Amino acid sequence: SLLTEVETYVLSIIPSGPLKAEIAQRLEDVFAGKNTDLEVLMEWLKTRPILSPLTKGILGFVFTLTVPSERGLQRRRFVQNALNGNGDPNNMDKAVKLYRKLKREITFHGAKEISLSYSAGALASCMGLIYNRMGAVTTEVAFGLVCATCEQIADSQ
Amino acid sequence: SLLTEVETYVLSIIPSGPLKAEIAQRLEDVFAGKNTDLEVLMEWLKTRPILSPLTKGILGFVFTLTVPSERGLQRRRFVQNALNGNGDPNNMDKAVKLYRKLKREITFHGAKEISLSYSAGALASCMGLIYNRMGAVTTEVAFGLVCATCEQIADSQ
Amino acid sequence: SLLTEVETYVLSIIPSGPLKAEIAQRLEDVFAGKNTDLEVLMEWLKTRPILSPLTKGILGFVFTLTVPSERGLQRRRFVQNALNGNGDPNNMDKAVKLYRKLKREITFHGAKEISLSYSAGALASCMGLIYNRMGAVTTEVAFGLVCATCEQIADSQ
Amino acid sequence: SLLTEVETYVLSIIPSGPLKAEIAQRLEDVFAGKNTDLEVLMEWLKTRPILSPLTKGILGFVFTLTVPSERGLQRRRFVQNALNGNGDPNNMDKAVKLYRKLKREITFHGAKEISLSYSAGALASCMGLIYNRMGAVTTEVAFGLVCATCEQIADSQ
Amino acid sequence: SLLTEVETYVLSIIPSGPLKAEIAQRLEDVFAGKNTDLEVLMEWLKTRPILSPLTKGILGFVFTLTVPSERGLQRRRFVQNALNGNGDPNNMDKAVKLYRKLKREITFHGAKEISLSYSAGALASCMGLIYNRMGAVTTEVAFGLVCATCEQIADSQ
Amino acid sequence: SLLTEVETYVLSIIPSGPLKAEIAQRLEDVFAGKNTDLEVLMEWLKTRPILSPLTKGILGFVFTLTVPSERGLQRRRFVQNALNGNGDPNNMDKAVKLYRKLKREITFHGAKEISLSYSAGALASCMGLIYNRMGAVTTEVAFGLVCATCEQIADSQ
Repeated sequence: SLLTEVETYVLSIIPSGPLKAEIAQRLEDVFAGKNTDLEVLMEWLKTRPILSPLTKGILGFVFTLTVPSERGLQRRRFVQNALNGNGDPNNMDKAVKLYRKLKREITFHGAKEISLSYSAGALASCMGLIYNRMGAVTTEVAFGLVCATCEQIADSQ
Repeated sequence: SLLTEVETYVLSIIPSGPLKAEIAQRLEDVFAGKNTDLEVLMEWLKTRPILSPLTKGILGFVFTLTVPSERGLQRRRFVQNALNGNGDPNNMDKAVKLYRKLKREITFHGAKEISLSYSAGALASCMGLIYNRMGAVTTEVAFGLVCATCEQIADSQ
Repeated sequence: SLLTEVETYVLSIIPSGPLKAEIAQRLEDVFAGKNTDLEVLMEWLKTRPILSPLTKGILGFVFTLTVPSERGLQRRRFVQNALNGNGDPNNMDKAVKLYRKLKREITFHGAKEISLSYSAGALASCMGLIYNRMGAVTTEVAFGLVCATCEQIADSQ
Repeated sequence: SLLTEVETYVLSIIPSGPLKAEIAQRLEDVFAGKNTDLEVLMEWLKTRPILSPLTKGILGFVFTLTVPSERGLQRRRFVQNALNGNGDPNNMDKAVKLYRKLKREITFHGAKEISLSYSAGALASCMGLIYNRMGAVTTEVAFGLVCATCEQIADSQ
Repeated sequence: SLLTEVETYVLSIIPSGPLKAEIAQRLEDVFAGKNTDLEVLMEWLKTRPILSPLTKGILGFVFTLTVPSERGLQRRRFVQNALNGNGDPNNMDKAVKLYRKLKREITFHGAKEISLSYSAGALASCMGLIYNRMGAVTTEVAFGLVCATCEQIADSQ
Repeated sequence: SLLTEVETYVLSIIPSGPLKAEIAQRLEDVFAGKNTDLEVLMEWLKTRPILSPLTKGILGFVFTLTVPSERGLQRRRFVQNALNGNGDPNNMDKAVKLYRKLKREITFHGAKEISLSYSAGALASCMGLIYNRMGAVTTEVAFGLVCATCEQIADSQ
C-alpha cells in the first residue's frame, strides 16, 4: 500500500506527543478522500507550535500533492522557505541533478530508489524545486521523493 | 476469460483504498454490459484525486475501447497527455515500431506477447498512438496492449 | 451433426459474457428452423457493442447462408468490410486460390480440410469473396470454410 | 530419431538458465507440428537478451527450415548477419567449397559427415550461404549442416 | 554453466560485506532474465561507496553486455575511465594485441584461454577497448575476457 | 576480507580506553555503508583529546577515502599537517619514490607489499602526498598504504 508508506515515513519524523496524534488523523483523512480544504489545512500547519519548519514544509508539500482542492491557490511562502532551506550552495547543486533524474521517472519506487542516494539536505532542496513546479514530475515520483527525504531525516537522528 | 484478465491487470496498478473499490465496481459494470455513458465516466475519472495521470489515461483508454457509447465523442486531452506522456524522444520511436507490429495482429494474446518486449514507457507511448486512431487495430489487440502496459508498470514497483 | 459443428466453432471465437449467451440462443433458433428475419437479425448484429467486426462478419455470413429468408435483400456493407478485412495484398491472393479450390468441392468436410491449410486472414478474405457471390459454392462448402476460419482464429488466441 | 538429434545439438550450445527452457519448449512445439508462426517466433528470437547473435542465427535458420509457414516472408537480416558472421576472408572460401559438396547430398548423415571436416566458422559461413537460397539443398542436408555446426561450436567451449 | 562462471569470477574480486550480497543479488537477477533497466543499475553502481573504480568498470561492462535494454544509451564515462585505467603506455600496447586476437574468436573458452596470457592491467585495458565498441567481438568472447580479467585480479591479492 | 584488515590495522595503533571503543564503532559504521557525514566525523576527530595528531591524520585519511559523501569538501589542514608530518627532508624523498610506485599499482596487496619496504615516517609522508590528490591512486592501493603505515607504526612501539 503506497499511501500507508507515505504516512509511516512522514509520521516517523514527528516527535511524540498530542500534536503528532492530530497530524496522524489529518493525514489519515486526506488519504481517505475525506474531502479537505487545502487553505484551512495549511493555515493550521503554518500555526502549529513545536513543529520544525522543515516538517511543516514536508507536510505542506504532501497536502499540496494530494487533496489538490487548490482552485488557483498560490504557493505558500512558508513551505518554499522551509524547503529551499533558504540558502546553502552545493546541496542545491545536487538538488538540481536529482530533479533531472526524477523528471525521467514515473513510478513511486523508481523515484524513491534513486532519491535515496542523496542526503536529507539535498532531498529537501529537491522537494523545494518540485514545489515551485508541482507538475514537473508525476504524483507518484513526488511521493517517492517525500519518503526518501523522510527516511534520510529520521536516520539523521 | 479475457475481460477478467484486463480487469485484474488494470486493478493491479491502482493502490489500495476506497477509490480502488469504486474503480473495481465501474470496471465490473462496463464489462458486464451494464450500459454506461462514456461522457459521465470520463468526467468522473478526470476528477478523481490521488489517481496518477497515467492510470487515468489507461482507464480512459479502456472505457473508450469498450462501452463505445461514444456518439461522435471527441478524444479527451487528459487521456492523450497522460498517454503521450508528453515528451520523451526515443521511447516514442519504440512506440511507433510496436504500433507497426500490432497492426498486423488480430488477437489478444498475439498482441500481448509481442508487447511484453517493450518497457512501460514505450508501451504507454504506444497506447497514446492507438488512442489517436482507435480503429488502427482490433479491439482484442488493443486489450492485449493494455495488459502488457499494466504488467510492465506493476513490475516497475 | 453438421450444424452442431458450426455452432461450436462459431461460439468458440466469442468471448464469455451475457452477449455470448444471446448469440448462442439466436444461432440455436436459426439452426432449428425457428423461422427468422434476416433483416432483423442483421440490424441486431450490426449494433452489438464489444463484438469484433470480424466476428460480426462471420455471424452475418452464417445467417445469410442459412435462414435465407432474404427476399432480394442486398449484401450488408458491414459484413463485406469486416470480411474483406479492408485491405491487405497477398492474403487476398491466397484467398483467390482457395476460392478456386472450394468451387470444385461439394461437401462440408472436403471444403473444411483444404481450407485448414490457410491462415485466418486468408480464410476471412476468402469468406469475403464468397459473400460477394454466395451461390459460387454449395452451402456445405461455405459452412466448411466458416469452421476452418473459426478454428484458425481461436487458435490465434 | 532425426529431429531429436537437431534438438539436442541445438540446445547444447545454449547456456543454462530460464531462457534455455523457453527455447527447449518452442523447439519442441515446432518439431511437433504444433503449428507456429515464423514471423512471431523470429521477432521473439531477435529480441532475446543474452543470446549470442550466432545462436539466434542458428535458431532462425532452423525455424526457417521447418515450420515453413513463411508465405512470401523475406530473409531476416539479423539471421544473415549472424551467419555470414559479417566478414572474414578465407573461411568464406571453405564455406563455398562445402556448399558445393552439400549440393550433391540428399541425406542428413551424408551432409553431417562431410560437414564435420570444417571449423565452426566455416560451417556457420556455409549456413549463411544456404540461408540466402534455402532451396539450394534438401531439408535433410541443411539439418545435417546445422548439427555439425553446433557440434563444432560446443567443442569450441 | 557459463553464466555461473562469470558470476563466480566477478564476485571473487569483491570484498566481503553487505555490499557484496547486494551485488550477488543484482547479478543473479540480470542473469535470470529478470528484466532490468541499465540506466538504473549503472546509477546505482556509480554511486556505491567502497567499491573500487575498477570493479565498477568490470560490473558496468558486464551489465552493458547482458541486459542490453540500452535503447540508444551512451557509454558511461565512469566505466571507460576505470577500464582505460586512464593512462599507462605499454600495457595499452598489449591490450591492442589482445583485442586483435579476440576479434578472431567466437567462443567463451577460446577467448578466456588466450586472455589468460596477459596481466590484469592489460586485460582491463583490453576491456576498455572493447567497451568503446561492444560489437567488436561476440558476447561470449567478451565474457571470456571478463573472467580472465577477474582471475588475474583475484590472483593479484 | 579487505575492510576487516584496514579496521584491525587502524585500531592497532590506538591505545586502549573508551575513546578506542568509540573509534571502533564509527569505523564499523562507515565500513558498513551506514551512511555518514564526512564533515561531522572530521570535526569529531579533530576535537578528540589524547589522540595523537598522526592517528587523526590516518583516520581522517581513511574516512576521506571511504564514505566519500564529500560534496566539494576541501582538504582538512589538520589532516595534511599530521600527515606531511610538517617538515623532515629525506623521508619526503622516499615518500615521492613510493608515490611513484603506488601509481603503477591497482590492488590492495600489491600496494601493501611494496609499501612495507619503507619506514613509518616515509609511509606517513606518502599518505600526505596522496591526500593532496586522492585520485592519484586507486582506493585499493590507498588502503594498502594505510595498513602498511599502521603496521610499521605499531611495530615502532
